[PDB]
Amino acid sequence: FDRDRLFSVVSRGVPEELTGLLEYLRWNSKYLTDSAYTEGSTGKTCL
Repeated sequence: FDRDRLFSVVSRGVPEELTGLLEYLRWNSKYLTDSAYTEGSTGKTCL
């Protein structure tokens, strides 16, 4: 469903707010290694 590979398509194209991102699936792995570090493919800050 919410693949972590999708980073430039979830909200970087259209200005809107949606849930189901980051910790939607495999929350343990994200907490272990993807704690705000894999966002934007480890770079390309969205803010």
